[PDB]
Amino acid sequence: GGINQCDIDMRRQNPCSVKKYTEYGDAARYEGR
Amino acid sequence: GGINQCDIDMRRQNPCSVKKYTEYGDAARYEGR
Amino acid sequence: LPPFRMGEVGSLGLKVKNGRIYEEPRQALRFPESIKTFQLMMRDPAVAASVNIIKMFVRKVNWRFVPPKGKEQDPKMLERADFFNSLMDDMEHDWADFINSVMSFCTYGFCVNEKVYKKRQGKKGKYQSKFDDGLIGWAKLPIRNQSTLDKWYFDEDFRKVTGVRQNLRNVSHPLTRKLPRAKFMLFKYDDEYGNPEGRSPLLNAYVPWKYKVQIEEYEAVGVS
Amino acid sequence: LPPFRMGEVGSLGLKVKNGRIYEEPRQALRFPESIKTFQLMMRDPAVAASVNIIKMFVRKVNWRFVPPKGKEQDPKMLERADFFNSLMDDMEHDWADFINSVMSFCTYGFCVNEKVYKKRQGKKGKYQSKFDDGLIGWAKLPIRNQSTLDKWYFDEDFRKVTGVRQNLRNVSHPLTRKLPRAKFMLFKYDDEYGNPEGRSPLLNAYVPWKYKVQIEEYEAVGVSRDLVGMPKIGLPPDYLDENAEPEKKAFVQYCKTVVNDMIANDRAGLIWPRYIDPDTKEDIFEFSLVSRQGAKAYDTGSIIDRYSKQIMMAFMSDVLAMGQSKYGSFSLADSKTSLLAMSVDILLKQIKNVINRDLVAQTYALNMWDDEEHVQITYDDIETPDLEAIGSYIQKTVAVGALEVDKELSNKLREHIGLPPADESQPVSEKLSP
Amino acid sequence: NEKVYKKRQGKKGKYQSKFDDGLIGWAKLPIRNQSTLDKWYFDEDFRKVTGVRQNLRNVSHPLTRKLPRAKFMLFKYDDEYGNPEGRSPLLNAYVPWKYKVQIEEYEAVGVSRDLVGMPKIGLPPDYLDENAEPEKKAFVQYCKTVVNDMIANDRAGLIWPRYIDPDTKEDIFEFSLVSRQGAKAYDTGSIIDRYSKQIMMAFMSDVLAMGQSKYGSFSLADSKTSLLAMSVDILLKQIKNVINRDLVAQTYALNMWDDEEHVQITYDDIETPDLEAIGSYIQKTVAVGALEVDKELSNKLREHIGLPPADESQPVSEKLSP
Amino acid sequence: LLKQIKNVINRDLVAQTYALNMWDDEEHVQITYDDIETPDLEAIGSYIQKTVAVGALEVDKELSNKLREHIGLPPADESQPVSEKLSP
Amino acid sequence: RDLVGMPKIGLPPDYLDENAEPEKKAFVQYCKTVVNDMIANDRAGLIWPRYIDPDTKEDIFEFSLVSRQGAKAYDTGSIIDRYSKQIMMAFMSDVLAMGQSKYGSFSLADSKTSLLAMSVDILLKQIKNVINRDLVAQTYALNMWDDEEHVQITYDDIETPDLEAIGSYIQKTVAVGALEVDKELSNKLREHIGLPPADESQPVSEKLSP
Repeated sequence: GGINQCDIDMRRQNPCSVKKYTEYGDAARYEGR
Repeated sequence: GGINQCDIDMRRQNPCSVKKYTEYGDAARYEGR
Repeated sequence: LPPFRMGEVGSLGLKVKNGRIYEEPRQALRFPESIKTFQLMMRDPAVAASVNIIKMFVRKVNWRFVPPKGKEQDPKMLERADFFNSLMDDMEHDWADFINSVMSFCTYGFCVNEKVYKKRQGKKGKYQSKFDDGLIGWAKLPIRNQSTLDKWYFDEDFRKVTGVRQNLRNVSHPLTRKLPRAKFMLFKYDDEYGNPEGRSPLLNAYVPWKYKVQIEEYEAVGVS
Repeated sequence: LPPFRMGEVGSLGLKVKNGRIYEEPRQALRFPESIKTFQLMMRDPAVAASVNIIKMFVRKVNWRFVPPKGKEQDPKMLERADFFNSLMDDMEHDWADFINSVMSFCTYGFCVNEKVYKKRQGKKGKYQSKFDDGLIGWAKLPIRNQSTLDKWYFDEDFRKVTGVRQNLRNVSHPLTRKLPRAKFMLFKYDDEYGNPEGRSPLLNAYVPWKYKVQIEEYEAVGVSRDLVGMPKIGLPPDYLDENAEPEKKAFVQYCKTVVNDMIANDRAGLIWPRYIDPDTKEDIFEFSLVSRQGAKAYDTGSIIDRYSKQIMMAFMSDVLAMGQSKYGSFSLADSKTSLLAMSVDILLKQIKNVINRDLVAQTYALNMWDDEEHVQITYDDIETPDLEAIGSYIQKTVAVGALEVDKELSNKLREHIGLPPADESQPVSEKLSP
Repeated sequence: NEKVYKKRQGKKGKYQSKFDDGLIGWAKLPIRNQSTLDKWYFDEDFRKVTGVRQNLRNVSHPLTRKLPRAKFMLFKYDDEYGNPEGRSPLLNAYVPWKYKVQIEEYEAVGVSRDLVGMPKIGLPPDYLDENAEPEKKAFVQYCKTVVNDMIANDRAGLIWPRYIDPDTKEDIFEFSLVSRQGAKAYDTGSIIDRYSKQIMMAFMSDVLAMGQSKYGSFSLADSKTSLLAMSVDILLKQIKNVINRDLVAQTYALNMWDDEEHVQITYDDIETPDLEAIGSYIQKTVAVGALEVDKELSNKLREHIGLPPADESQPVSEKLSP
Repeated sequence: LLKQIKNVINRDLVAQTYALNMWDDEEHVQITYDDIETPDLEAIGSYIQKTVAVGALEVDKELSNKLREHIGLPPADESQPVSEKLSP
Repeated sequence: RDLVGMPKIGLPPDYLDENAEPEKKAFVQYCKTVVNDMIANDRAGLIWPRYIDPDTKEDIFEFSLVSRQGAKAYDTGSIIDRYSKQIMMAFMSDVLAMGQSKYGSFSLADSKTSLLAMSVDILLKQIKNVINRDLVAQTYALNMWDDEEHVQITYDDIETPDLEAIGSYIQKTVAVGALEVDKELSNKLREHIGLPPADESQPVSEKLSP
């Protein structure tokens, strides 16, 4: 789980997935979200 | 349990279900409820 | 290099785009979404108390008009001070209420108050007063809500603000009005880089609040 | 070796490359990436508070123009001081706003303000004013954003800065303009080696912040994903089939409802089937809460606290967490000053020197004046000193006649309680004295 | 720092000035970067330094220049054995820093890779095949979704198949969180704190962590001075001596002056001393007449409150005295 | 914050009011505020006593006015003194 | 080298062969990638094959973190601290760790001097004696001088003494007339505040005295 960025970003497109308050890279995203 | 947003919202429509004091997303809904 | 010349050569360098400031990169803290995010932050007891203490401190103070330094005892300046002092209490609303409305910029980082004038003809006009000397005084200083201000106007090459537009479509239903810069005052909490919207103090506490509320929710669910 | 000769022989030795300074080796802290990295660091409450306290201290002070030393009572110098004082309040924007914009160099390490002049012809010009004497004054001192400054120009062999270029392609859409060095002031937080961009104070706290935010994120994710104690249901495989009999489907639906809606309550209870296989001696059904064996190997709270304290130590701003102790003072005229105030004094002196050397001198030249001296701008104290100590000291040293009392001494002593120098015509009178 | 001179001809020259007396003054004192200084020149048998060479090949692109010793000043933090490069104070803290950064990195990596408590799924090998039946593929996809999206929530729960093999008595499926037995053998926090304190001790700058105690003072004229101030005094004296001996003397020679003496540059105090103690001392020693009061004493006493020496024409007058 | 409000008011409202009334006085009356809380009284009293007992501070009517402000009294009254008939 | 908690993978021996089938090679490559790139994350999870041999009742695959039984027999922190304190005691320089206590002073003219200052006094006296006995005497000989005496080089104090105690002592012993006030006494008392000996022509005058 969560070892391939190219897979994480693909799984992020699912609309029926529960939102998480924080994700791994949140601390370094300049744009946020 | 509680892994799919569409499932959560679908099951929220049941009238005969006991009511929890707080749910997962209460801290981010601008409209409360 | 060009020779030295009097007059401006560059520009502020603001990131205005189609009349909307884009200084803040996070989408959650720009104009459309900041009206709701700030109201979400004020629900936390810590942020609310921190803002309310500051607001209380400002409202505790009294205001007064005094002659300019160097001419303290001049009777003319005393009469001017008396006139301007009387102007404060002749408004449609109390001065304390005006100062109260000004402190809304402790949350949104800025405030806009329109200026309205009247003639001191006693009572033979749209706006009444206690004086009949016929001079020009202040009728009121109403606030314009921050959630309605939509677009900012600049000069040819973005050196100064020339006006603002207020959109009144969602406020209980012309629907849009434009105010020149000379028609209102602008208060700013922090005005580095000349940003018209200033900088709200809530930006510093955005991350701790985001973590705290989330962890509190997790703890409550676990207890349940 | 060559013989001694007057005039320069070497060079600063700066690492400029194609107009961009390359002093900092880390790519994350050079020009293009530093605009974003510094904005990322300001989001941390500790760094933000440390910067904001310093910014607040500087803005608390008042400014004034005074005659140069040695000619204090000369009427000509008094008139010059009055003219320069009036210049401060005649700008398009308030002086306090100008000082506010200057403090942006507490983050990027430098600031650039362009100089604009006007004629004091009252109102018959592009820029208006309250005076009609026709002299030359200041119209405004606008700031030029640091994120737009792109290239620095030097002389033939990199001995001084001759100009700068501002790029305005991304700022809401000529797109590029050039400013000579004589056309603007340059403030620097720290100017060792003569680097035009100075040195931001955030560089000292780069590593502690990088560790702290990362560990905080790890702790938050761990709290989110801690799953000890959740219910678990085990059923025979044939109950989960799609063609199963209606009874099994109803059983599975009821199990789903239970999983979704079970909470701690005064009516909490379970009635569950129980059957132990004769040949395996293990229940085929089960209801239990998932358990965990080990414990986290590290205490994140202590690490985060340590890194926060390390960050606070970089700026010498521990007062934020320890409160205002009685052994430290914010007054520069009191013999208990803290390091924060001592450093704010350095910043204030830097600003004063830059203003005096860059703005007043050029204003004298434009007006075509030669007075052999220039009026200097000076600032005031951040906070008044302690009164008990000063009072006792004055009393002790004046009771024995070892200190000469002077009118200037009275003026200074009145300043500590916010009173004007003196009034020599309105004495407290006998009629109100018991 | 290189020395550059100019003529004070007002503005009719390469370097301008405010004076037109025609004397010789200082144009500037530029710094020469330490990273560019390459070679040091000595006399025949290494008794003194006669010059230095500056290499400018890597500094943004003659590329090399030579400066005689008479053309620049040299400041040294510590000059035992007459080493031209002195001795940096960072040498004392080299080892504690080397240990501290390394241990901090180890602790951070350990925190990152601590994996106790993560979910784990065990399935029969035939479920992971590529040719498996559609039902098994759907089961595996759902397991992947669960692994990706499971979080602690008010609806957290599991419905999982359960089958115990008759001949092995072990469940073929499983769902559990990975566990760990031992604990880390070392406490990194204590080690890091110890090394930080060791670093702070090298510079005698413990005031950063312990605050400003009332028993120490930053004033050099007060009898409570701390070691940090005492050492800063040494540095200031070094700077003063170098300036006086190197710059003023050469300026006298260039102007062709011989006065039998040279004006000396002197500095002031870092912080004013304590006022209560000085006041009490003066009062006690002057009440008995054992100390001679002098105008210089008054001037010095006024300096402690930031006042000029004296004013002998503007006395506080009777009309404002009750 | 208070200084910001004061500057905005002075620079934006008073100046325009002068223009509308068609006045030119070479100067404008300024609006100023007061203190949030009165200062400590013991320290100020001791300081005044020590610095006035030795004659190093010039006592002035303005000083009396300011000292009365700290206890919420008006500046002065020069016709109603406490009288002998009520003094032991 | 503390290695507690690192992941470990156990596979049948035939998976690690060089001629193994492509499926086993892909499995091993994926295991290597997992070992290299696994970190604590909000998406951390594992799907692993599970098969228990019928005749051994032990899983043929496994995934676990290495564990350790015992604990280190010695506490190195205490030993290091003890030896650091021992080092600091050799030079009598405990002030570095304990700060400047109010009961000790760095002044040699004050009756609270610490051992560090007392020893620095010995070093200063050694330097003074060597200079006086070795350099001045030879300089006299080279210049061909005989004065029956030699000027001596002397040093000053490290830090000025406490002022309150000296002031009180002088006041008490002079109020009763038991101490003879002398010009040298005034000169010495002025030295403690960094003033020159005396000035007998510039007195503070009446015009500036209230």
